[PDB]
Amino acid sequence: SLRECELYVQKHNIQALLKDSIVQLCTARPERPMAFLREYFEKLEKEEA
Amino acid sequence: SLRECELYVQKHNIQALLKDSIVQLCTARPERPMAFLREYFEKLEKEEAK
Amino acid sequence: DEAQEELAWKIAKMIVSDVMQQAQYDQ
Ligand SMILES: [Zn+2]
Ligand SMILES: [Zn+2]
Ligand SMILES: [Zn+2]
Ligand SMILES: [Zn+2]
Ligand SMILES: [Zn+2]
Repeated sequence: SLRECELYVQKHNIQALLKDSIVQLCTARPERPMAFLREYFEKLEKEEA
Repeated sequence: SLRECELYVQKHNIQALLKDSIVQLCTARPERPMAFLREYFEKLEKEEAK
Repeated sequence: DEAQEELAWKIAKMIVSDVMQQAQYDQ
């Protein structure tokens, strides 16, 4: 449902998480945004597990 | 700068990129959203490569 | 489904706002 999505987004701090990645994205301004975000989350992933 | 960031967001449809990533996130609601975002962008990087 | 996408847009525009704000605080 929609409510489960809103809830998930809040519970898992999704908004700040995404925002932080875009702020980095805006500093780098890469020619390859996808590759950058991939590398960005790969780094955060490695400290997730 | 702040204007360079605004420009970049517009020119590279970053807002729509976020929208799509959130749509995915809410469909999956992964145990581990970072791992999921990694794979999601990895997949999109591969599209934009070949 | 359209409910979802509508919500994703709202949230994405929220993030874009907070991003612009944080980008004024830094430079
Ligand atoms: Zn359900
Ligand atoms: Zn570009
Ligand atoms: Zn190049
Ligand atoms: Zn400059
Ligand atoms: Zn550009």
